[PDB]
Amino acid sequence: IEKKIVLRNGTEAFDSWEKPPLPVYTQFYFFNVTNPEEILRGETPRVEEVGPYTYRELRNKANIQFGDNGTTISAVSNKAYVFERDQSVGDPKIDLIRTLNIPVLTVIEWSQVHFLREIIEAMLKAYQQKLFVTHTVDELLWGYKDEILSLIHVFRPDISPYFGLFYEKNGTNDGDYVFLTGEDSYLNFTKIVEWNGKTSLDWWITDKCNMINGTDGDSFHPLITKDEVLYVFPSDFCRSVYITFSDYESVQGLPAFRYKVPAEILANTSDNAGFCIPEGNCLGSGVLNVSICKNGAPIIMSFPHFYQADERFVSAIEGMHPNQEDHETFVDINPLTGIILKAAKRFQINIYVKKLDDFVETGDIRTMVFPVMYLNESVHIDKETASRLKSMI
Ligand SMILES: *[C@@H]1O[C@H](CO)[C@@H](O[C@@H]2O[C@H](CO)[C@@H](O[C@@H]3O[C@H](CO)[C@@H](O)[C@H](O[C@H]4O[C@H](CO)[C@@H](O)[C@H](O)[C@@H]4O[C@@H]4O[C@H](CO)[C@@H](O)[C@H](O)[C@H]4NC(C)=O)[C@@H]3O)[C@H](O)[C@H]2NC(C)=O)[C@H](O)[C@H]1NC(C)=O
Ligand SMILES: *[C@@H]1O[C@H](CO)[C@@H](O[C@@H]2O[C@H](CO)[C@@H](O[C@@H]3O[C@H](CO)[C@@H](O)[C@H](O[C@H]4O[C@H](CO)[C@@H](O)[C@H](O)[C@@H]4O)[C@@H]3O)[C@H](O)[C@H]2NC(C)=O)[C@H](O)[C@H]1NC(C)=O
Ligand SMILES: *[C@@H]1O[C@H](CO)[C@@H](O[C@@H]2O[C@H](CO)[C@@H](O[C@@H]3O[C@H](CO)[C@@H](O)[C@H](O)[C@@H]3O)[C@H](O)[C@H]2NC(C)=O)[C@H](O)[C@H]1NC(C)=O
Ligand SMILES: *[C@@H]1O[C@H](CO)[C@@H](O[C@@H]2O[C@H](CO)[C@@H](O)[C@H](O)[C@H]2NC(C)=O)[C@H](O)[C@H]1NC(C)=O
Ligand SMILES: *[C@@H]1O[C@H](CO)[C@@H](O[C@@H]2O[C@H](CO)[C@@H](O)[C@H](O)[C@H]2NC(C)=O)[C@H](O)[C@H]1NC(C)=O
Ligand SMILES: *[C@@H]1O[C@H](CO)[C@@H](O)[C@H](O)[C@H]1NC(C)=O
Ligand SMILES: *[C@@H]1O[C@H](CO)[C@@H](O)[C@H](O)[C@H]1NC(C)=O
Repeated sequence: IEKKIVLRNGTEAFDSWEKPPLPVYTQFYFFNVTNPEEILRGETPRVEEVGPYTYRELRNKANIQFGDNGTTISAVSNKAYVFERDQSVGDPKIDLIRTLNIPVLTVIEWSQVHFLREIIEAMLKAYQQKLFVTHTVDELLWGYKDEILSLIHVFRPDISPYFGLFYEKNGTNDGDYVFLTGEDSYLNFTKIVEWNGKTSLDWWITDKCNMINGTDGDSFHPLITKDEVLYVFPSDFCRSVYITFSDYESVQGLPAFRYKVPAEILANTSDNAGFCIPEGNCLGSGVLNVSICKNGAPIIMSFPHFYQADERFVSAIEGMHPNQEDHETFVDINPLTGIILKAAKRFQINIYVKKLDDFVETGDIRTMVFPVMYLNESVHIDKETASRLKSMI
């Protein structure tokens, strides 16, 4: 039967859930701020966009121990990145990107205390710290030592000196999971239950919001059918998300189910309500306040070029051009096995920024959600393993 797919030792199904066959590609795109001065003086930001910077991923999920008479399994998804100079636009070490200096933006919200605002302000004046800063693509991505964080270490050592969009994340995991193997049913295959032992999320408001649904996102149960809707829990995005059925496609050799990410997921609605930390005050349709799970930094997740978000957002930054073709997030699954064939995962990263009279560095700047960069986590199935799947099916 089609019940050949479960996590059990040695089986072809489980086999590659350990080391997957697929050359997954992550591509970074940065927003270069071309009129930083005027941004401060109060104009509308003008950005240019540089990318792709393409890394190839190495995925191995280790630290495995089974349990509960064979119905559960625990591991960590481990992930690393290899830079390809040919398939990227330029060299991440050579090329420069001018953009927000987040450590200062962060230590500014990190100060909720009046004497802290006072003192932490003194720092920026004396150290000659500006709001907009120029770094190398490699630096922003991976790490650079900031003059400001360097100090905070000498005081409050728990805080790391370095900063990078991904810092200390090359070769590490997104945390320790436990997946329900497909024994108890074919439906609960590679579904998630306990993440760091947390059987629900702590930091949203409503229980619905806090809940953990669906797979890790690299796979689904067999018999995916046109009507039914799929749940996914990407870690870096901080919430449980779901996809809907679009249409029938053929990718490489196989039949496929096109699944996009529907609008009702990121909008202002009674269902999505509990994701607004200000007790029911929402930022708008199409963005997320991730500032809780990002350590308290002013971070806003969104879709590339604000796609699916209230036009009032696309309006705030000139140089934004969302189109469904480039900026959506689809996935193409095999309706029988629940295997992912053609998939492109695209989300953005923004810093919430507004004027502050206490801090001279923020100047007259507009109150807005300000984009730093976005990425495409893609994948494509080659010819060699297309036949092998056509075989097994
Ligand atoms: C990861 O995510 C990013 C997106 O965020 C992807 O990068 C994008 O890739 C797109 C294509 O995959 C690029 O889009 C192209 O942009 C060109 C101009 O910049 C434009 O000329 C292209 O338009 C053609 O393709 C369309 C189909 O997409 C057609 O409808 C259109 O008419 C053009 O197609 C040709 O048309 C002529 C007639 O005019 C025909 O004679 C040709 O035969 C047609 N050829 C084809 C193939 O149709 C297209 O819009 C986009 O620029 C790029 N953006 C960035 C920022 O990188 C990544 O690819 C994605 N995944 C991976 C794995 O990289
Ligand atoms: C993102 O935007 C930023 C800001 O606009 C941009 O940074 C700038 O990059 C240029 C090069 O592309 C840097 O210009 C250099 O500056 C040094 C002095 O600081 C000069 O010595 C250099 O002179 C050369 O210029 C010509 C070649 O470019 C030659 O004719 C000449 O003989 C020299 O070889 C050069 O002008 C500039 O310093 C930065 N600006 C800042 C503030 O860092 C960045 O390049 C953009 N990124 C992308 C990917 O487009
Ligand atoms: C995104 O979410 C963050 C939380 O992660 C929001 O920050 C929170 O803002 C509220 C104000 O609505 C703060 O509440 C008040 O703080 C003061 C000072 O401590 C206190 O005396 C009041 O009683 C009240 O609790 C709250 O402190 C703050 N939370 C954190 C963790 O900083 C933020 O406003 C959201 N961003 C946007 C753009 O909406
Ligand atoms: C992330 O770490 C990996 C693994 O350490 C790096 O990839 C490899 O390791 C060294 C790096 O100097 C070199 O042998 C090659 O670059 C890689 N070899 C193999 C076999 O993969 C990778 O460079 C790191 N990525 C970043 C952006 O730092
Ligand atoms: C997590 O999963 C549950 C069930 O899949 C989602 O709650 C369902 O929501 C729909 C529409 O909101 C209702 O028609 C169902 O009755 C609900 N079922 C249950 C069991 O609650 C919940 O929305 C999901 N949460 C997130 C954050 O995705
Ligand atoms: C697994 O799916 C079946 C199908 O409805 C359900 O009976 C069972 O409760 C699911 N597992 C858990 C832990 O709920
Ligand atoms: C979101 O919608 C609710 C009513 O559905 C409204 O009370 C709230 O103020 C809205 N928030 C925004 C940011 O539009």
